[PDB]
Amino acid sequence: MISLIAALAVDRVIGMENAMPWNLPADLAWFKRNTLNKPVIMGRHTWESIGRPLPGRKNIILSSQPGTDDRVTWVKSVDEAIAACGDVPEIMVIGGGRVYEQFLPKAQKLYLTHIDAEVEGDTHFPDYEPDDWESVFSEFHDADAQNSHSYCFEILERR
Ligand SMILES: NC(=O)c1ccc[n+]([C@@H]2O[C@H](COP(=O)([O-])OP(=O)(O)OC[C@H]3O[C@@H](n4cnc5c(N)ncnc54)[C@H](OP(=O)(O)O)[C@@H]3O)[C@@H](O)[C@H]2O)c1
Ligand SMILES: Nc1nc(=O)c2nc(CNc3ccc(C(=O)N[C@@H](CCC(=O)O)C(=O)O)cc3)cnc2[nH]1
Ligand SMILES: [Mn+2]
Ligand SMILES: [Mn+2]
Ligand SMILES: [Mn+2]
Repeated sequence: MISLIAALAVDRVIGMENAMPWNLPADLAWFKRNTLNKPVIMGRHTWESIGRPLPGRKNIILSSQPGTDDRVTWVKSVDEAIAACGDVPEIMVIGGGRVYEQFLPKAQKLYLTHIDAEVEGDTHFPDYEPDDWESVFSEFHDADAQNSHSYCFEILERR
């Protein structure tokens, strides 16, 4: 099973200038809980944005060019990325925009955080078709001293 996890600001913005400009510790904690002990697939730009391997996860990087760091696994195609994960119950695709586009048709589950923030951005989450997806979990949180925007954790499963 392939799942996508992402945090979306208004208008599906996910990034600007190879960064995420907001800071929502509660959402990073949610990201860690839902990805720990699973393989994570990311594109090369997202690897450069994170800047280090994510501990406790098999890190698989998509790039058309040879890898430059043996602490992670480098692959050259979507099919190779999937194969490099082995026989696991759940593969997590962690972006960015161009990677999410390619894996969306193959995904059974989306873990989405909707952030009440307006962000100028240059990268968006793919338009998906709402009729294809059932919301099975949602949890709203107001802003607090640690998280400066309200946010909504949602899990959707392909119908
Ligand atoms: N809010 C969130 O949830 C979230 C999550 C992740 C990322 N982001 C943001 O998203 C932005 C980065 O997204 P992006 O769309 O620019 O880039 P990306 O999807 O992270 O990376 C694109 C790169 O991945 C490689 N790639 C993708 N598909 C491939 C394929 N089929 N075969 C081989 N290589 C492939 C290519 O690398 P080469 O050029 O080396 O061939 C391509 O240039 C940043 O702003 C980041 O902060 C946000
Ligand atoms: N919901 C969601 N939020 C995100 O921030 C997110 N980020 C990415 C890609 N970028 C990043 C950037 C930083 C870290 C990071 O530092 N993660 C630590 C945080 C642990 C914690 O704060 O509790 C990790 O171990 O996962 C992960 C992914 C992909 N999907 C996402 N999905
Ligand atoms: Mn092929
Ligand atoms: Mn197999
Ligand atoms: Mn806000």
